[PDB]
Amino acid sequence: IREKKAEYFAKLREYLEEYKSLFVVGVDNVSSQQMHEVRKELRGRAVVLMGKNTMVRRAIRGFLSDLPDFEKLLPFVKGNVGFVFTNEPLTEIKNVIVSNRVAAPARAGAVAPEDIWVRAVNTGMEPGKTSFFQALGVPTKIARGTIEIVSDVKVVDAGNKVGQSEASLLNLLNISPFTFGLTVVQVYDNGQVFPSS
Amino acid sequence: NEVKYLYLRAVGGEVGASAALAPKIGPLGLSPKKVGEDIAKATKEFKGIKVTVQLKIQNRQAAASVVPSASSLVITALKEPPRDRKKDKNVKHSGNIQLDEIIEIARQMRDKSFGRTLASVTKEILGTAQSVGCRVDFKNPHDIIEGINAGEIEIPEN
Amino acid sequence: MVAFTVDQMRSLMDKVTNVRNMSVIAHVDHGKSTLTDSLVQRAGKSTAISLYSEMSDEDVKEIKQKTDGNSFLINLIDSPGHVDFSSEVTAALRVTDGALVVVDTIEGVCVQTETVLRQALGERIKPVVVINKVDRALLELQVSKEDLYQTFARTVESVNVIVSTYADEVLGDVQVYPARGTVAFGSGLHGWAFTIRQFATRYAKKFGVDKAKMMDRLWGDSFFNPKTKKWTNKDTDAEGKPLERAFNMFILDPIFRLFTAIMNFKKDEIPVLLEKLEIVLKGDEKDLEGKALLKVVMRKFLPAADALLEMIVLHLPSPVTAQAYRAEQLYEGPADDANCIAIKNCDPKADLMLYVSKMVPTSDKGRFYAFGRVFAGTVKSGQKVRIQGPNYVPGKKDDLFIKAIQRVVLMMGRFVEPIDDCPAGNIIGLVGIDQFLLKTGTLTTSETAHNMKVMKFSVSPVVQVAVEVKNANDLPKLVEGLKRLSKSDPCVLTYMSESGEHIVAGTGELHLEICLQDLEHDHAGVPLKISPPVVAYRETVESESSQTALSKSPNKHNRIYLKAEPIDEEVSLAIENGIINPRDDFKARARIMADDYGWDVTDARKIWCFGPDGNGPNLVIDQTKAVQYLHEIKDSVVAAFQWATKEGPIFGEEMRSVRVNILDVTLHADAIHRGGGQIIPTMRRATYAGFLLADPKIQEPVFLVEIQCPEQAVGGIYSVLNKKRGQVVSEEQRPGTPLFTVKAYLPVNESFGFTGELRQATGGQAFPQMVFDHWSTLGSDPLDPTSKAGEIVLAARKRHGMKEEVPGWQEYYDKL
RNA sequence: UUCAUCUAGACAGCCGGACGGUGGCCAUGGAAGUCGGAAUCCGCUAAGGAGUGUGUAACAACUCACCGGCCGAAUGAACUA
Ligand SMILES: CO[C@H]1[C@@H](O)[C@H](O)[C@H](OC[C@@]23C[C@@H]4[C@H](C)CC[C@H]4[C@@]4(C=O)C[C@@H]2C[C@H](C(C)C)[C@@]34C(=O)O)O[C@@H]1C
Ligand SMILES: Nc1nc2c(ncn2[C@@H]2O[C@H](COP(=O)(O)OP(=O)(O)O)[C@@H](O)[C@H]2O)c(=O)[nH]1
Ligand SMILES: [Mg+2]
Ligand SMILES: [Mg+2]
Repeated sequence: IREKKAEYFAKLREYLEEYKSLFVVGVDNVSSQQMHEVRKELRGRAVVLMGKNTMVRRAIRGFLSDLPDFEKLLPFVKGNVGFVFTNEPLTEIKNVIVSNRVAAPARAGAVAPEDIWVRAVNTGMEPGKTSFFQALGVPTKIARGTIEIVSDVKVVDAGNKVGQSEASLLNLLNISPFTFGLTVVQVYDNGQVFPSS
Repeated sequence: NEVKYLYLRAVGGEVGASAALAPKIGPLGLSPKKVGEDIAKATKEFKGIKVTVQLKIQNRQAAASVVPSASSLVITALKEPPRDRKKDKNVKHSGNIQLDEIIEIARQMRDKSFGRTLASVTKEILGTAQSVGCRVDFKNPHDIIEGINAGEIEIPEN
Repeated sequence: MVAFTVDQMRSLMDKVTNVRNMSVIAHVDHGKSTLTDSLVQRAGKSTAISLYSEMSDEDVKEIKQKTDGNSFLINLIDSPGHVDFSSEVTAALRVTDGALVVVDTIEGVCVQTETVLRQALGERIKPVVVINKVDRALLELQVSKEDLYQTFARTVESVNVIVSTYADEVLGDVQVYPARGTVAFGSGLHGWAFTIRQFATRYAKKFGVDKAKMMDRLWGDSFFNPKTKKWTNKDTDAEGKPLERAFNMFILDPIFRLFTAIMNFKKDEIPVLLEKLEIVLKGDEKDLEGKALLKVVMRKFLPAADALLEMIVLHLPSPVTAQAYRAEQLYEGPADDANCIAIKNCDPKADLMLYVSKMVPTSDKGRFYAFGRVFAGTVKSGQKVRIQGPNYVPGKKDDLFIKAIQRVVLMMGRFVEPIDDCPAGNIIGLVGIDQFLLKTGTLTTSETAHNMKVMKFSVSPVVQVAVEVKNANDLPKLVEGLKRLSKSDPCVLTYMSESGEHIVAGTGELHLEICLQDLEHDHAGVPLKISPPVVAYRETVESESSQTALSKSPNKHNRIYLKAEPIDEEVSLAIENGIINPRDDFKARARIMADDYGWDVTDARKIWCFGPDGNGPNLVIDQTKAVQYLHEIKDSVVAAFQWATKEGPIFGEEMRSVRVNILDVTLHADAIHRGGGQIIPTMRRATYAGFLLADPKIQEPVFLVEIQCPEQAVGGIYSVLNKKRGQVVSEEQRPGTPLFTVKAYLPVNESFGFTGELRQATGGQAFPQMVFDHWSTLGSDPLDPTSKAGEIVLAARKRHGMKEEVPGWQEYYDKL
């Protein structure tokens, strides 16, 4: 255990005095496939390091003697945050990081940000799927051998979590009002932390 | 022109049954016969070893394109005399595919893989071969991985 | 009609464009026998009923059907909803053109509604939908107005899903909608129904509003938006308090208001609203309180006898306009023959084509009026007719008969009307025939009249029980009833088993129990008992007779040495399907065994006989070397082989796939000492010993069963199969439909109550068909009493009165 | 009593992730982690079993091992009588 913790500390040291600049990337709601894609993209340009916030804070506090600059990075290790080190123009790495996104589908239970709508469209779905629409109260008619929503219908409202039937119909209709990707809280650069902006 | 997208796993160089063809593709008005023939053509060299078959429905278009399936590639390289279902059940696989061949499979997988190095993708392919249980260069794929880890199998990273 | 007149109904029959012969189909208890009854109320098994209905010129104009006149005659069939009677609906479907699909508003589109609707779509019959028990929705579930509207929406959506999934690509626009007027809503039991077309017509009389496009605004999302006078097309929030749709505001609201008032007993408001809704009163109906007042006031303000009949007249096609797109499928012959095109023509002057479908009883045992629909030409009382057989080959002499007609009959609500003639496209009974036509067929006057369809159905006889009369002297009565119902009920199947037992077969437990009750009480008239059928097994060998079986004659002068071998299933198949035929010649029939069956040409040439019955799948082969008198005992050996292949040594059942190899014989020189009496017992005992040393085994008959069950019920299919030892052979999906098709080999042994188990596991959605395929060898020993094949033999021994133990190989074997 | 976890943040709780090679090999009529036998690999890794369960005919879809966010000082397991 302690050996693995020491290994993480040493790797953090390596990054801290091998990469002039880093980003503090927020990973809330970010999946693992997204993470692998991001690591693949930033490969060559940047490196990605995650850890336990307490681990990172204690490691830093113990390296502060040699590198007292990261004392200003210390108050930014909060929440689901990691470190993306780089030796490349800031803007490029920032753009790539906040460019890798995923329209995450509707998982039942998640608080829907904004009102989910279904529109009067020919969904191109096999008629058998009518069960889902009838369960959500979505009027439909079979045209050209495909399901077509007849009338606009607010599936769920802003606020109240997406129920299971709502989620099923949403995943059916590819409706996904969840966009997840790394955010950027701060950027450390040459002993100087500053907001992303 | 709408790009529709569907897979199968029909056995290598084995005529695909219409009972396992029509349900998927049949909806968009294409003959299970012709698609099955396309699968056979795309799996000619793959004979015996199942593989994924990407099929793009571009306005009712039978564009069979075998997706490289790691295990399928591994065993087609194993080259074993055709695995005959009739002949014997539980056909085992022991193909001795050389390190170079495994690296070729790795370079045909790297594009659709995540391993940092070509060495890493070789490690992935060796793990697949270990799953298969076949012998490789008179040694286990796990020990090959141990060699790569300890810096013994200098990988031709290309 | 109050018995208008016989000649008036003859004239109405002669009218071939204002007559509609349709059938009401629905789920069990969905209210078809009440809607049909409410239609026959003002009109004064499946027996057609007649209703007279006048009609206006405006809505004869509003008809997309070739017609002339102003009065219509409805011939209505009440098909049965049970899945066990799914052929009594198919027969009416073949005889009819229109389908009134009743769907219950509470229960929705149930399993049997889906089944009968898929059958109508298989026959390409256009359905019109009626949503029943709205009174139940209004008094039990207390839907306000929008829950009821949404239930209607879901019902229509599900029916449309079925029709759009199972509509053949010849109509396309057969999808059902209230918007088009093809969906009604009402309470059959209470006697009221409506169509939104009827409401859009009832409104013009007071609003001056258009009817053409209000009948598609009264359904769906369409909002009159009062206080602003504009038929808006979306909710728009009504600037607060979102307003209601046209359906609820205009059609349902007066209905719900009359319901609320009359069920709340607001006697100060009942007359006011009744006058607003223009009803008429009676001398004492004014003293009618709730739970029947609302009933009568809605039976006046909204007559189901009019709402149903108007859509029947309008959207349900007549014969002369519907037979066209159905002749090509009701005639297997090519589309380029005069008999084929005559049905499309619906001409009453061409060659006759009359399809008897139902053997209607006649209050007398054995006269059996013949219900049927005429399709081409005119029938005559005493016209020369040609009976056609369901398998009648038209080229040569087959089930074609040269009798005539005795009297035309029109059937009514259990009474017959004697008629002399009727043109095409009509419904009449044929008196004087059907004692020459077994179940179905056609009756023509042409000489190249290829028969029309065999009237296939989705169900089959799958429940089989054996029956027997207690008083063996009254057995003629048993068989007489057993064949007097096999023609009355269409789907009942009876025959004699491989063990000598009358096997009554039927669709399900309910259909079978009805048939058995008819046997016990009415048709036969003699008390009989029912049992599970005895499964007739076969005896066989699965080894090579480890030591040579030997038998010595009673005089001990003659000896037989033989062995037993497992003739292959393919060889046995070649035997029973004639590829290897007894009558054939050796060294020509033996070449086939040598080239194509792995046999040795010498052995195949040395075939002495086939058994049992002289042509069975068991063989005897002379493997002997030189023997002085072998050819003189040949007849005795073949007789003993016939005996030993008919009565095996396990339980006396016929042998199968047994090869006997006579390796050696030792015959006395004098023919008097090697006669039949000395060789037949010797040879049969030697064959028995060979059987009981070549690993004796039994084979049971295996059904091949194919089931049309959907995705949700395929798991119940699998559970029933692997609980009853079934083997999953092949699954498939029909093109575009969800209905699966699973084929499997189910042993006949574990095949009783199997259809009931499958229907319970699948919720009635699985539809099996079974037929004897082959024989499977039971792996377990039939000699050990407690072995899984070893108890069926014990049961057979007990039921046959033989002993309990099996005579061991030490018997039938003379030690040498 | 013994063995463990724990301010380099423990247990419980709530929330986020729980991947890719990969439909791993074999079979199965079908078997994709989850009816079975066998092998228990590798990468990305903060972390993820060739899979703890629910589920499908197979899918899918949920869920847990595993790692994280919050809290902050103790806690868990097997035994003994
Ligand atoms: C139209 O219906 C057909 C077939 O479709 C069906 O297979 C049914 O099966 C009857 C049996 C046929 C089997 C073969 C002839 C050999 C053994 C026979 C059976 C067993 O004794 C198996 C099924 C079930 C019957 C026993 C259990 C009474 C059979 C019989 O006829 O005796 O036969 C009727 C006539
Ligand atoms: N409340 C109500 N009951 C009904 C209606 N239609 C049928 N029923 C009830 O259903 C029962 C049997 O229905 P029935 O029509 O004979 O069954 P069927 O064989 O499907 O026609 C009767 O006792 C009726 O009371 C209806 O419209 N409303
Ligand atoms: Mg009834
Ligand atoms: Mg499973």
